[PDB]
Amino acid sequence: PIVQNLQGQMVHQAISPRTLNAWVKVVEEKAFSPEVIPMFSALSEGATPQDLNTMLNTVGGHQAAMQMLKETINEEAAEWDRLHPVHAGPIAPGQMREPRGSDIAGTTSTLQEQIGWMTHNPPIPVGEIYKRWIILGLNKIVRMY
Amino acid sequence: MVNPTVFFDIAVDGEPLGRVSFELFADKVPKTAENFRALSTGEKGFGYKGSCFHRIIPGFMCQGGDFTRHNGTGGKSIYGEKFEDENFILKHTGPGILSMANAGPNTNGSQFFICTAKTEWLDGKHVVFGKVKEGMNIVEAMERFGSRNGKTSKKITIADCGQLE
Repeated sequence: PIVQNLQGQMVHQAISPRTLNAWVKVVEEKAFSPEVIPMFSALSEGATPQDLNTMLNTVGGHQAAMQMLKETINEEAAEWDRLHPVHAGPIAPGQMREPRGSDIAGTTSTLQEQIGWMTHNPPIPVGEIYKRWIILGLNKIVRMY
Repeated sequence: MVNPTVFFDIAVDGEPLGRVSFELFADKVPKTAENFRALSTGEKGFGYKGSCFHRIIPGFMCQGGDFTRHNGTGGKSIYGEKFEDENFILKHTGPGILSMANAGPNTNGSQFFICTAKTEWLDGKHVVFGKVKEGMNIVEAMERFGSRNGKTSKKITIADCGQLE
């Protein structure tokens, strides 16, 4: 997440390994059932796209479902682009780009950039947007199994 | 001569500011120089004349060329739509550098920017295809109507443009 450090400023705190292990456990025992969704949301509060991807890639052994979730995310990422045309121009020092779907998904965006979009007045909540795409994919695979 | 020269007659809220002229390096980037040249003469029936500089950032660059949507999310080339990054042989070496304002790799339409500084981090991302021949003082005058996000405080337009000699 992005937390206040020991010095009060907004920083990237990584994700807790035990919270990751807790997620892995939930999916290992319960599998992708309706119960796994409230859990994921609860364990991903404040998470960056990178943190959300860490949670997904730690799921060691649910291949067909993970491919289904990935496609759903990629669809939502493609929808974002279609609904969000980019303003041409060079980016100046100090600021950054408009995030594309691939950026919100963390595939073409650094943690530094995601933190930048999140820590903005008023922000591009790339963590909360991506999480919504993941929750929709979860609902899909949660009704498949 | 191989490289063509074009001019812009800049106006501020209708009032004439002055003329900027450009040399286009058709010897290095012919397809990109040609696009800009033809859009300056208006020989295709459309182009820069009457269009505005919608994004001006002091110390960075002046951006224009969006004659369709006027807001950064438009413009089109003389090739129909968006054409490839021709090459990145030339660099953003200082003020006066004329370069293509794209929205990613191979998204060249009509939008361009004139650097008001050395913008080295733009090398390999934006195609350099010309430089101000005369009127850098007009560009410096233009950037005084800019702002931190690019929003211009006054309507900065290309009152007239064409090819010289």
